[PDB]
Amino acid sequence: ENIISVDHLTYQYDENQAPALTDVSFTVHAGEWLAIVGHNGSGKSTLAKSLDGLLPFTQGSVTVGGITLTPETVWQVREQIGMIFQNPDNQFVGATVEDDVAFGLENRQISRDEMVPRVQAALAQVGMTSFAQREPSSLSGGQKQRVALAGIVAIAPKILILDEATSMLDPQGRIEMLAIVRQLRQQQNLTVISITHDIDEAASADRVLVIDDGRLVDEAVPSQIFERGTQLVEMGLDLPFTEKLKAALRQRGITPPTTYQTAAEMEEWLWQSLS
Amino acid sequence: AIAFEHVTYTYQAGTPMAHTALTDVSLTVPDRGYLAIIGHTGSGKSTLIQQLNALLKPTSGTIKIDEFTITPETTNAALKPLRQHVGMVFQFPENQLFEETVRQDIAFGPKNFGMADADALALADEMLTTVGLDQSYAERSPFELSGGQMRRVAIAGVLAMQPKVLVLDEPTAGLDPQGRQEMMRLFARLHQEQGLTIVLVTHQMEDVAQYAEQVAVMHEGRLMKFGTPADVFSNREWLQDHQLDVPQAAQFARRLRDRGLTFPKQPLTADQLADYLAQQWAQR
Amino acid sequence: DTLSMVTMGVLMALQLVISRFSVGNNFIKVSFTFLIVALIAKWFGPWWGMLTAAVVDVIGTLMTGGPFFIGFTVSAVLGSLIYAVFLYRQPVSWWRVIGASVLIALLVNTLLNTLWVTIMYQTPFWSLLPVRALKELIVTPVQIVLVYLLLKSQVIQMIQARLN
Amino acid sequence: FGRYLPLDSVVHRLDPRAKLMLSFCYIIVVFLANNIWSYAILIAFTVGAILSSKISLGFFLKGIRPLLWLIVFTVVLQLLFSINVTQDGLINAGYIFVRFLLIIMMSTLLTLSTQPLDIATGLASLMKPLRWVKVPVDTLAMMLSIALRFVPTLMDEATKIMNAQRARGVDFGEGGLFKQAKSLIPLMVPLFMSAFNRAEDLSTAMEARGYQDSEHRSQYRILTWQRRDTVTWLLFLLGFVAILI
Repeated sequence: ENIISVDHLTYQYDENQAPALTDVSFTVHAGEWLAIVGHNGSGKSTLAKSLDGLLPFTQGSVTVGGITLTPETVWQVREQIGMIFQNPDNQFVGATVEDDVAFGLENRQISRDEMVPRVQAALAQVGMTSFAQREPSSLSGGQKQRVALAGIVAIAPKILILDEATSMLDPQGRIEMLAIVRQLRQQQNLTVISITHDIDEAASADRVLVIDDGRLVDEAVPSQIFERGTQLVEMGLDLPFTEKLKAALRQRGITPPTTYQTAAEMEEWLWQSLS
Repeated sequence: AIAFEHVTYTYQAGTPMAHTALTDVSLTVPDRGYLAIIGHTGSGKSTLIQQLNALLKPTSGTIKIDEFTITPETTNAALKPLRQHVGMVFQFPENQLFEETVRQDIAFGPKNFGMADADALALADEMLTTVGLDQSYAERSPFELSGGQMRRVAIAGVLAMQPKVLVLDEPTAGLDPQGRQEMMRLFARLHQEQGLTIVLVTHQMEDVAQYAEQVAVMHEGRLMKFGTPADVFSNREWLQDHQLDVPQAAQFARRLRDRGLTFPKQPLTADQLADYLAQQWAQR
Repeated sequence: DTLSMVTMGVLMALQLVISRFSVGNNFIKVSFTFLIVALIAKWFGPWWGMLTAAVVDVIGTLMTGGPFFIGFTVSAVLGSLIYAVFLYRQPVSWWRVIGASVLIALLVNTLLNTLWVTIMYQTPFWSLLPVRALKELIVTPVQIVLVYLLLKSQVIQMIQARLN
Repeated sequence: FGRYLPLDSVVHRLDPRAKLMLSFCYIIVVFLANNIWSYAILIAFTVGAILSSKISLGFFLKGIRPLLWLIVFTVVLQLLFSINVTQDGLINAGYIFVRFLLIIMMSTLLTLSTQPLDIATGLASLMKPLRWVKVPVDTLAMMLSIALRFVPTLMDEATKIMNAQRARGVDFGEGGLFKQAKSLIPLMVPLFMSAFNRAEDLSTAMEARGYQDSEHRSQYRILTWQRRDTVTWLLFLLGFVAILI
């Protein structure tokens, strides 16, 4: 569980270097798939970092598991939050996969045996056992991401933060990664915050926070968010296909339902209106 | 035009640490064409594309691009002009900026093919706009910029070379939905005006349906199926086998077919689908 | 630290790459590794300078194919040392750089000389002394200019800020 | 990293940190050897080593290439100047030429018979007692580790930058020496930035994973001394006691 209260950030001179956040307040409950979406240059990127020690904000509060975000205590906060970053080429350390997945376990002064089956049982989850030997440059990126995930499953946290991760992957990279963030929740019951512009990701979330120019501007169930039509793209998401189709029907004189409609639901609407 | 004639490439000579990335490839893109190249990673997409400006020469076969002709025995020195006739925009092309101002960085390419210093500059100014920037950006350092702002500056610098062929390797990779859309439209504009021909490598099927004139499907160093997008997207299970799929609209349209709706051509875009739905609505 | 710690490691990786390379004609072609040694000294040295210098010279020689000799890694250490004293926490200067490179060149050629004249190979000292002093007296004005252009480039400055 | 450490299963090829000390001690035996019968030994074990290591043909010859420089310059200058050549002087070449090979072929062997990652894992051991002289070994072990995992990526990156610049003019290795250098800028200036950007991204991520100090943590990478670690060191030492004798 997190609580973020009256949060603001500016860096340097004199309003711009990083995207400013201003008076952001929101809360997340244990088990929640929260999506945070925004246009380019809003603080959604920055919101991700502030939840960890990265970024020293001088206004507002971040609390994670009772512990309140602060210096001399970031580490205890950081220890319940695993963070997959955007750009998988980086964020590695480790000549091989094992080494990496064990990097986290190392810092906790974990030693010897206990690491061996742990890192085994971590790669088993992200389906990467076969790749345990390989060097980072040797593999896809949608795979590099999974071994970052394995590296946080190893330390086995409460909260998994996804700062724009799918964002640099081919479609399979995307599809495969998401699926096992999903099946991860099925077992370990974890809290997933994800900063995004991926529809599928937001589509599989529980709530969506919408960040406009530095501020928390909207907050809803995602089937409700998607009713923003073409208006989606600027807001920071692409369009579901039914929403594209609706937009196209309107251009051609047909006015379709305003509420969201799944592909099944739209099918049935179409059929019934043409039967 | 571009014509591939029985082109095959193998890396590393006849020294059996040798691998062929391209085997007997033969294709033809017409003047003012829009080739989308499409297939799994390491299927020879990147190899085909590096052919086009002779960063690679074919191991066998001939390449013919307008006045240019490329054979195994073609000389590097004799091919310099091919690199201004064909503009290559690399994946994440932001990594090649280096000059101390963006004006100077755009101007670089022209300067490299001769071109008076003062004139190269003026052109960069012209180029800064087409790519979407205020002249405020001209005298800034490239490193003062958004990753997406750099992306335009880089692109600008290729466009500044005035190519006839524009090769784009995943031009919108790692960009926001808007950034994607703007970029793609920008090329389309450049294609309709200007009369360019565009070779596009993507994993983005929606894009192929929307902008492509012809699609090349590469499976494992081999190219199978040269067709209009309808031709390629005609068999879903065939495409599935080769680690690809049909556009979103095409899948949806199937479910409509299950309900008894029938269409003329198979819809590949929502506009196309809308068109047919609208026409049926008109009877009803 | 960490960012400083990581960046230095990246530079060390960078140093190994440039060491695989050379510009020239026949078998008179020089590596640009001296650039990275100067960079690190200027941003970090001489304590970290000498340390990293030692590690790179050793991990490096060992990975290429060359013969391990503790004096070369000594020789490497002085370079990062001379650079840092001249170039560390000081404004870049033509003389600053010039004096650093020259003090190094006379130990890139004297100190380095004896190291193979010693017991590694028999090779006669006062007879190789010319050829080195010949060779490494013409690379010098290149090294001077290059180090200067590197440290006063807008790139390095850009980063230098980001590290502070 | 330098397509070197070729996987030969058959060759005894183990216990790295033995070989580092072994390759570092091997030089001191050379000039400890003065006599002539002594030289037989220094070839005996050195042949034994080379042979047993199943590493073949001109690999060792390709090691000699960059030092031909000296090898000719030396032996010639020792033939003349000892311009009259003594009967003894030709004898000296039999030392130096042989001596030159012994140095070159030994150090070549080490590089060819060890993975750099294993070399790195190995050095970290044989520096660990420098902590008692206040040398930050573990952080240095980390710096190098970082250094070794970036080498291939910076390499992959260096080629992509080169290609991209090539794709817009710029002739790498063409038409001069100043011009040839001047063109390195479009490679170098970008590469640096890529590196420093990569640095920053990696450091933060390292922090996001728990980190704070080089020390006060574990080693997942473990070195096991084995049977050969012991004997392929006696076999050296029976050779060494002979050099005394």
